[PDB]
Amino acid sequence: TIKDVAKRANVSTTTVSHVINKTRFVAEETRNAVWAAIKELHYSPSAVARSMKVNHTKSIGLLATSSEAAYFAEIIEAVEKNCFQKGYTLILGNAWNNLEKQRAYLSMMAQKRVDGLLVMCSEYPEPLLAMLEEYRHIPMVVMDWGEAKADFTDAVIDNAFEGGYMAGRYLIERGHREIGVIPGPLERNTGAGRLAGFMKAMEEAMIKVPESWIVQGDFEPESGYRAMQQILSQPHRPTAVFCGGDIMAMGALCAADEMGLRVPQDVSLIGYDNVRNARYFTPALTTIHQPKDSLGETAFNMLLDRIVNKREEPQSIEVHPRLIERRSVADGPFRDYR
Amino acid sequence: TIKDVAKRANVSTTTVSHVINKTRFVAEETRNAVWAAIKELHYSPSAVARSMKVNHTKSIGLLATSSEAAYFAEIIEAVEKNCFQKGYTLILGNAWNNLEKQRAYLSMMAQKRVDGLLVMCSEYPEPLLAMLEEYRHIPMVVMDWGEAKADFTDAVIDNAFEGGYMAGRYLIERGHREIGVIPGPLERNTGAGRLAGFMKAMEEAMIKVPESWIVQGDFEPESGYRAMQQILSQPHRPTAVFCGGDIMAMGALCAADEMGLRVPQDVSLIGYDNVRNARYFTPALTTIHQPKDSLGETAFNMLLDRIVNKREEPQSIEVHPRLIERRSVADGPFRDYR
DNA sequence: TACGCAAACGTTTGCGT
DNA sequence: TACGCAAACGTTTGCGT
Ligand code: HPA
Ligand code: HPA
Repeated sequence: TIKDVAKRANVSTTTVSHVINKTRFVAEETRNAVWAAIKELHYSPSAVARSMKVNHTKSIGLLATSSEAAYFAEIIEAVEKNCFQKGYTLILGNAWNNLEKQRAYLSMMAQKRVDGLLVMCSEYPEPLLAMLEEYRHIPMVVMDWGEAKADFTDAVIDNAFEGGYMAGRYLIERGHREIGVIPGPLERNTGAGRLAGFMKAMEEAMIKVPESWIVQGDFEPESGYRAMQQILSQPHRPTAVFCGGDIMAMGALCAADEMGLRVPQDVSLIGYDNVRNARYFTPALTTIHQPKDSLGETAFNMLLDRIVNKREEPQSIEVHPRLIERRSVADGPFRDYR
Repeated sequence: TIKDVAKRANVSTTTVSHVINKTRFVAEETRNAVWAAIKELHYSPSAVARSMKVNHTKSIGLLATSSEAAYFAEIIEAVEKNCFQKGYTLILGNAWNNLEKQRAYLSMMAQKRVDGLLVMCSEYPEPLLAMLEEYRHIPMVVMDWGEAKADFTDAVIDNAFEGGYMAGRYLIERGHREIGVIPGPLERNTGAGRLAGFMKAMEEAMIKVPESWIVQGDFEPESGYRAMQQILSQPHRPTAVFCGGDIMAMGALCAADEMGLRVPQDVSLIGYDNVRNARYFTPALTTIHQPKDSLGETAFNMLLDRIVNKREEPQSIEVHPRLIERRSVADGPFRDYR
């Protein structure tokens, strides 16, 4: 079709190309004429053809876990912002923690020749670490590990442990000594990693969480609902609970209410993520905030780097969680004794 | 590179192609050998090259408004599911109701030659209707109008009006006659459209909503918070409020609580959307559910149709809202008198 | 029988003049 | 000075034999 444009304009396609990409000087007249045709002809250059020669699609692939989940969604929306402004196109792919699903998206992606790959799989079994390696050729960063699982990729680390610790600390400093915890999947960083930061502060304080007091969640409200239930549904109950994620917490809130327990007056709750609308949780949720925007921008950036400045060596950038005091936590019985 | 594969296998690339696409019979031996090379060589066919000949990228573009918003997110995740299973690749593009932003994504998309276009712009000014037309050549459906704004596209209609009506009705039948409303942007279907369905039921019941009682929202929790405030913050207040969207409602809940108002005991609240976690709103939110999954699947479908069976004529499919009784609504003063 | 040739898809770009 | 030629990018596919 560039051919048809060149014709209407009575010049070479080479010319046409030059004016379309301002890649060499072109007579005003000439340049106008090209536009002229470009317009009537209603021309849309073909990126596929272009990509064929220039060797880069100017498109990036997001190999995600899921996109509805608030936490996730927020990150994604950030990443997209970044692609858009640096001219990239985003191909969002959700694998739902399915190996087969992952092996697929991974493949479709390579085939569509994505300039780079953004990775958010939540859990990384050897089998997954494996496939990922088979693509070391395509530039990629994983945005959700705690340490650097591998050498063939970039990594942004969230400091999910110091997050866990921050949370426990607060509760402790608040007068609490009978605390429960509903963590997320231990096969995930935000899961095991947050739990352990929390657990260290406890040990540090000689606090011992009864096993009847720690209940796995899956980051979904329902899991929170069930955990809280189980927790307050026992003879002896804690005065405070640390909830691995905001959405689950939101679920933990509803159950207390349903059992007629007042929060923070009956149980104090601290969550984690500081999701876009935790402030409007009822009560306004006190939580650890995870910089998600920076998590995205910073991920897009290492990638762009690797891409544009052809970087070869892996790299890793830390990011930092920070406590956000809201209204779901009250003083514990030991406040005054410290 | 297919060339390098053909070589390792000592056969023509044509052969290689045939076995890669099972497009004509190939000797077992032969076929194995090809795979053999395909493997050591570590071959990934190029979709871009392929697309160059076959004329279709097997990729679809989602020209959305934003993706963090629950409502939105849910729809999107559905659409992606559908693309994935019918082999399509999703390019998610957020225009934030920005014309310039839209003119851009639209263009990048055409250029990347997307097989079809999914449209979710929220608001459609003539200027937007205009650009969209310039692309009548690319198959597309808009998933968010109430009626069929144009002839060059497919349309799935949500019946947002009968939704509005359902909501009012309930409130009426519940004993309520002093109702307030916090609608969403009137420049959107889910906004004006839901409001009017609501307003008709009122008129039908000879109920008159005082203007001091209707406050615009923007679908975001904060806007809900402010509206509720303004509403209950007056001398005379309603006993029930219809909230244009769940997330705003969630915001409307927090403010009542903050003003020490009990819900549903002091004010009853009915929302709209039936978002994934309204059940865990505190109280479990009574709302009108919008089939979002079907909204997506049904959108992907008309498109695929247009695509594959080269359909030319516009088409439109209705979908239906339905009331979900939860715990945020209580009997009104007139229940018994009916 | 089972396969190979060569043109074509829509652009970019090294040389020329 | 300001532009045009022709090869090349990686596959698909109509004909042949
Ligand atoms: O893996 C996760 N899923 C959902 N929400 C989350 N918040 C932190 N980690 C997660
Ligand atoms: O335009 C909208 N935005 C956000 N949530 C919504 N729910 C219905 N319509 C909308």
